[PDB]
This record gives sequence, C-alpha cells and structure tokens, in this order.
Amino acid sequence: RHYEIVFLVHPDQSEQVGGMVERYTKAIEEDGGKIHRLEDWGRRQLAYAINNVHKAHYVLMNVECSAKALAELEDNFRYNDAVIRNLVMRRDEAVTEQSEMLKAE
Amino acid sequence: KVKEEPFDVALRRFKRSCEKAGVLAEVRSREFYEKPTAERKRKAAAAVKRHAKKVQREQRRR
Amino acid sequence: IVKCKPTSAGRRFVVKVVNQELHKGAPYAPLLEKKSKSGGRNNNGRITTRHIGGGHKQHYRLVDFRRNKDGIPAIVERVEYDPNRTAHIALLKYADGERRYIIAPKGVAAGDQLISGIGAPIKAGNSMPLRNIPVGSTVHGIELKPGKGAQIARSAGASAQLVAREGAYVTLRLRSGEMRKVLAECRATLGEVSNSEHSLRSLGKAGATRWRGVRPTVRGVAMNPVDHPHGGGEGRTSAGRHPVSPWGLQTKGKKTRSNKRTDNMIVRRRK
Amino acid sequence: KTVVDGIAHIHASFNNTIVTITDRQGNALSWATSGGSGFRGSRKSTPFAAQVAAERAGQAALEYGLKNLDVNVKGPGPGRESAVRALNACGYKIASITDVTPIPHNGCRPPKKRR
Amino acid sequence: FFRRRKFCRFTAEGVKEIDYKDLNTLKAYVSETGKIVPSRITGTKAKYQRQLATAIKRARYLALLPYTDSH
Amino acid sequence: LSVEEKAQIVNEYKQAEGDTGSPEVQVALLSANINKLQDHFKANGKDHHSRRGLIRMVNQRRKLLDYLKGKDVSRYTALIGRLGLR
RNA sequence: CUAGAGUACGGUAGAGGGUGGUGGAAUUUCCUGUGUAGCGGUGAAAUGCGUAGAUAUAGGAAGGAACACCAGUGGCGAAGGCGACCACCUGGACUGAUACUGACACUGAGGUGCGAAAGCGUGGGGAGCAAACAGGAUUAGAUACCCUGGUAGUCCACGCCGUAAACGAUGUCGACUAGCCGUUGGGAUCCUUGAGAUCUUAGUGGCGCAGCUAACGCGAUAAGUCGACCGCCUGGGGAGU
Ligand SMILES: [Mg+2]
Ligand SMILES: [Mg+2]
Ligand SMILES: [Mg+2]
Ligand SMILES: [Mg+2]
Ligand SMILES: [Mg+2]
Ligand SMILES: [Mg+2]
Ligand SMILES: [Mg+2]
Ligand SMILES: [Mg+2]
Repeated sequence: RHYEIVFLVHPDQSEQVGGMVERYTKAIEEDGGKIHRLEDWGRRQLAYAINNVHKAHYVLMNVECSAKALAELEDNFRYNDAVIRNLVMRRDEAVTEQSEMLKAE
Repeated sequence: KVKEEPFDVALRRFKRSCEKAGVLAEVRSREFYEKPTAERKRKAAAAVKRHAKKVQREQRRR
Repeated sequence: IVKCKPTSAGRRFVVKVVNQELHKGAPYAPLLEKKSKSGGRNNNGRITTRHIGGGHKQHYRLVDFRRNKDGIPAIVERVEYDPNRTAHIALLKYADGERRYIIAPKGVAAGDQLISGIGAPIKAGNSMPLRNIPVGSTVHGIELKPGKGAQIARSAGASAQLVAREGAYVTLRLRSGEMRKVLAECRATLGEVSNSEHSLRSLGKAGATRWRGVRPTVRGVAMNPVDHPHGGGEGRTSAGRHPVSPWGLQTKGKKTRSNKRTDNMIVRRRK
Repeated sequence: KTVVDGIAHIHASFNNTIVTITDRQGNALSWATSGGSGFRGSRKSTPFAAQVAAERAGQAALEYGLKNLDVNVKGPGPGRESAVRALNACGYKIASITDVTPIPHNGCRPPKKRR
Repeated sequence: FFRRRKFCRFTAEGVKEIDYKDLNTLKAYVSETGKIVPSRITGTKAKYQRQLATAIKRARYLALLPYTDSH
Repeated sequence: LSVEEKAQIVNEYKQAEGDTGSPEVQVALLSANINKLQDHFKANGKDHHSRRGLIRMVNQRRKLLDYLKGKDVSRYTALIGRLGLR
C-alpha cells in the first residue's frame, strides 16, 4: 500500500503519454486503488545516456493499491518500449500534491 | 575538467583541481589488491591517528 | 528423483526420475496412432544407423507443434508421459473441444494460456511470433520456416535466448552455443521444457538400455582388420592409426559440415 | 587534408608515455611514444621523455593544421603534466584540459601485491 | 562555521523526511566531479548523511544527477 | 503479525479481564505467530537468521506452558485442547 | 505484592536474513573506421605481444563479478558475518505512556542447530584474479621472492565438511564502586535566537583515583568488590600424536 511509482518514457513517445496515464490508472481503479497525484514534470535532459538518448519525459505518480495492481504495473513497464526506466517505492504515510514543480518551473 | 588566461595558471588550476577531486591516489590504490585484513588495518590506524590528534591539540589549546 | 537401495547387483546405481503429477494411464485415444520400430533399416533393408534394436511397444502421440489456433483460450487437463520423447506432454482443451497435445512447459497442474498473436505476453507456454517479444527472453520450440512447426529446443530442459532484433531476422543463442538468425514471422513458445530433471539419471544396469531400444555397441579395437580400420593385433592394441569411424572418417576433431547453403544464417560457430 | 580543433590524448603509465593527436571523430592523425624517442630503460620512464615524445607528436600534427587542441590526460605515471607543457611550446592553443581516468567503482580485483 | 550551519542542517527545519526530488538542495551536497561530499566537510549529522545518501542514489538511478564527468 | 490479528486473539482468549498479560493470551499469540511463519520458511529455506527467532518463541511458549501446569491443571488442559498442542 | 521476567499500543535507526528485477564506472573478448612503429615489463633486462597493421583512439555487441564517493573508534547480528537501488515476505534490538500476567527467572553434563576461508559430490556459469604448471631473469644452486602466460578454484542451485591468531588471546546472568573528553539513536527539563545548555537510559571509543596485578596493564564495556551454574589446566619433549 501507498506506493510512489515513478517512470519515464521515451522522448519520441511523449505525445502518447496522455492516453497511457489513463490506460494504467483505469486498471488501478478497477483493482480498487485511488490515486492521490498525477504530475507530468515535462521534457528534461538526462544526466547520461540510456540506450543512446538524452531527452525523456518524467511522469510522477503516487498510488494506494493492493498487490494485484502492483504486479500489473510491474509487468506493464517491462513489456513496453516507451517506458525506459521505472522505480516503484513505498511510504508508510499519505500523499500531498504539488510537491516541487512550482519551484522547478 | 578545466577550461581557459596564461597557460601556467591553467596548469596550476588543473593540478590543484585533480588533487582536490581525487582520482590520483585512488589509481595508486588500484595496482594491488589489499585483503580486507589490510583494509581494516587502514581503518584502525587512521582512526587511532585521528582520535589521538584531537587530544594532542588540546594540549596546545591549554 | 529417488535412489534405489542395493538390494540386488542391478539396483545399486539405479537413479529413477519419478513424478506424481503424471496421469496414471488412459491417454487420449483419438490423438494416438501406431508406429513400427524401424530397427535402423531403410527401405533397402541395410542397417543405416546401427546400435538400434528391440525395445517396447509404443504409440505415437499427435503432438501439436504449429499452434495455428489463435485467440482461443486453452486450459490444460493433465500432463502425460510421452514414450518417444524425453520431455512431458500436456493435454489442452480450447473453448470448444479440440483437445491437443503440446510440449509441456514448466507450467503444470491445469494452467490456462492462449496461443495467439500479440496477446498474453507474460505467462510461459504462450506461443506467438518472435517479432513481438522482448529481447533476453527464454523460448523453446522455435520453427525455422512459417507453418513448418517447432524445430529447435524441443528436448527436455532445452531453451534458447533472444539477443537481438534487426530487420526481418531476430538473432538468438541456441542451447549448443551457436548464434543463429531466424525469421521474425516464425512462432516460438515462452518458457522452458518441463522435464529438466532428465540429466540427473542413471540407467543402472545393462538391461536398462535394452528396453530403451538401443542395441549394444562394440569397440573398433575388439575387431579384425577386415571389419574396422582400427583392426586387430596381438594383445590390446593401442589403435595405432588415428581415431576414425568404421567407414574412414576422422573422429577426434574434424569438421563435417558441408551444407554451404544455410551458413549465411549462422552468426557465430559453437565453440 | 585539413582538420582543425583536434583532441590530444595522453596515456602515461609508470614505464611509458603515449601521446596521440585525434579529431572529434577520434581518428588518429599523429602518435608518438617515449620508447620511440630512444630511451628504453630507466630513462624511458622520466617525464623528459614525455616532453620529447609530446613535441615530436606536435610536429607531425601540423601537416593537417590543428591550430586548436583539447587535452585529455590519462594515467597515474610521471609526465602527466610535463607532457602538457610540451604541447603549447609547439604553438597550439589549448582550449581545455580534462581528466579522463579509469576508476572502477568496485570493478575487477587488481593483481596481487609485490614482495 | 560553514560546516556548523549546514547541520541546521536539515535539523532546524521540519524537513526530516527529505526526498530525492529536490535537486536544488541535493546539488549543494555534490562535488564538481559528481561524487557526494563527506560529512566532516558539510558537518551534517550522521542520520541525515545516511538519509541524504539514499536520496542521492535514487536521483542517480532516475538520471537526475550524474555519476562521473565521463558522461 | 498484524495489529488486528493480535486484537482478535486478545478478544477471543480474554480471561474476563480486558488485558493482555495472561499466559492464555501470550501462548495464544506465540502459537498464532508460529503457525503463520510456517509458510515463510517453506519458501525461504536458507533464512537461518530468522529461524533463530522462531525457536525463541517456541522456547518461551514451552516455558509458559510449564508455568501454567505448575499452577493449575484445568486451565492447562483447557488451553492445550483448545489450541491443539502436545 | 511488584522491584526480576513476559504480553498489549505508538515511533524510530539499521551492509540483520532469504526470493526476483533493474542500474552505471571499470576490465577482458569480438566487429568496424582512422593511423604507424613499437607495445608491455623490470634494480636493469629477457620471455611475450607487433607492419598478417600492434599499443593508442572513436562507434557497436555479448558476458561475469564486485558495488568508488557517501564511509566514521559508524551501524546491525548469538557468533561467523553483513556495504549499489527497488518490490516481496521475515527475526530481533531500541525510546514513551498506560494496562495486565505475578517469579513464569539464571546456568547447563548429555544432545540439537547456525558453522569465515579452504575442501568434496551433482548440475550451470567462465570478465578479472590465481594454487598446480610452462617460459624468462636473478642465483654457486632458486623447486622461491621479480616478470609473461595459465588450469582447478574464486560465482550460482542442493548436499557434505566441522575445523581458524573462529581474539576482547578474557564463558553466561545480577548488583555496588571517584571523574573528565568524544560519538551512534531515543526521549525529558530549559531563557529562547542558538554553531543551544544540564540530567537520564541502550551501545561504541580515549585518559584517569581507590582497588587489583609478577609486571605489562585493566579501571561502570574491570583484569576492583561480591553472588548462581558450566567448561578447562597440573613441568618440557614424546603428542592433540
Ligand atoms: Mg486409435
Ligand atoms: Mg551407437
Ligand atoms: Mg558406450
Ligand atoms: Mg579379436
Ligand atoms: Mg586372430
Ligand atoms: Mg582396413
Ligand atoms: Mg580449536
Ligand atoms: Mg581459545
């Protein structure tokens, strides 16, 4: 419970991420997990090359879902070429919105 | 990494920057594999020398 | 896997591979047909492949290798023993009848999978084209031509790894260690072949090989010069000639590949 | 053939110094080593040999121009900085000096210790 | 007293649960090459040094900070 | 063991007290944890460091059962037959 | 009866374990482009690798293990031991208030487990390192120290092995005995800005009085003062044979 999944997609696929966010969150809602934030940090340059690219599109997301949606998202990112990196996390607390993008601009 | 403005100033800034960043003593510590016993020897000896210095300086601070 | 007590001289080193997941007899009769035992003899009657003879009566299983049925989910009924293979076979049941035998993956005990196209890319046993799978996956039963059927990695415990994809070919590393390019539209099955414990086995006695169908093999040094190139001599001769096949082919370390048609499809030789 | 704004690579071991002049594509143009200057011994490891090799490499590089250089120093041995002072003496504008060094985070274990 | 004020730092404010997102704060504790600075230079408490190292490593995995000047 | 699972055992084997001190509660909690941990070590066979904790709980349970036998036999039997031990 | 011991409730810190996935520096192998005479190595040399285009340099592919900096007399674990990040289960220790069990405790001959490293059995894996082994040099001689190669092994799954300077050369548990200076993490009082101050626990370090010691030297983490239990020693070789 109370995950903070962060994943970044290919720069060429940044246009399609709007539908992908809903495509992933619909399964979480079907499982029964509410989503507390959905932030798109935008296009930024990487600190190093990941499969010979330098841009990406970070997508921040925090979820409170059972073990089934966790496994669903653990498998969906693996079998995708758009998603190049991911990091599932765990926090024993709630979620507040608008963390740092206001300061990052 | 050092950019450029006389050349001697750049040379000295490169030499000092490399020493401050490291990557010159570490290379010298990559030419022979010290066993973890020898590595714990460094940790014991440096700790003894650093803790002893903190007490020896107090004698000067009397 | 079990071990036999030395009750008799023949049981001292018998290592059996027992399983309780196999069904107790009664195979699906419609998918069985008779097979005669060749004995290593072609239509001329001459022995071509020697060291074959005897054995036990067996029925050939119509094992499905194409998996042409796409989209229809399938449910496993049971896993059965296949006399003419080292791996186990699983009996399927699609949404409307049409029971089939396939090479059982490591998935067992009434699993459900859909041999289809781009559907269900996760579970092992799913057959799909080689183009739409992630690199680095382990596959088995790889066909070399479209519609021919699975050819490579069908024995027990065998598999192959995906390593690259470019153009119409998808390179993969075989279990032998030989890199090979295969066409992208060729189907393959995710996972590993079931009976990985086959390598841990000891037949135990001389008679254990005779009901496998293999006839005893006789060395060349125990023959006369007329029979074998190694020939006879006085005492236990040291095989004074170089090691050689009965028909005069070098045995210890001589290449014998002369295809010269499919060499372009091989990236790296096994070494 | 004319190329400008090359990259100078310096590989300085404990027994030799190798100087190579390249471009942004990393294509070799002129290379010189301390052993080729004719030292072959304890004199080979001195930083003066790195200066002789560096200035010899800086003479064949003028065949293609290269009025601007980028220096990449590499290795712990002597002549790490002495070779750099032998570059601009030949009349090259050195834009930047960069430390490139293989530093394993854990890496393979190195050889055994001498006795 | 530059090392002394840095323990405050993290300790004076209610920022105990730091995050791997605040690059503006993380960059102050990373040297020019990219390696993370020690604790005796910044003077931060050992608890917050360990908490800050994990955040630096997470930001490194997310390619938000570099490892070395090589790339 | 979850908080609610502890609370359910406490409410079940409460000795008309409203408190969690008695051996009937302690042995019950230890037995519930021991039964739960059985499936963990069938998956993780080499987890020897966590194996040490289970033996500590088993020894504490056997000590508490001996103490309970040292005071009353009816209470000892009513717990052994109810938890399925010995 | 609650002072020992244990249970219930919050909250911390952790390279504490096991099952999977994913990272980037570096080494080696292979392919390709540029380029040309050495490279490598040593007290100094040689063996070796080189115009069959090496070393160096740039682009790409595969694979194995270790996890810079953080990093500390730092932390956890009964010990051995444990350093990349993430998910999964999972043990114990720590600090606070309240409620309860009401001696339920300590030790422990036999026995039952956990065992660094090496080693062995079956199956995989093969980057580096390196027993054995080959060559070169030094050497009266050199099986060695030095250099170039290099197999088992070092890695993974299951099983066996019971040994180490397995060290704090100090068995476990409980209580009293001047102080000073650090540090790990947890709470209290405190003017309130603190780079804050004092006390108190659970660890981890440096000095030090009384006491002990043959002396070195321990000295609230005693080798001081006392209690419970266990193990062990009786001159050196012979012989842990
Ligand atoms: Mg029939
Ligand atoms: Mg034969
Ligand atoms: Mg034979
Ligand atoms: Mg004969
Ligand atoms: Mg005869
Ligand atoms: Mg003949
Ligand atoms: Mg002993
Ligand atoms: Mg001893």
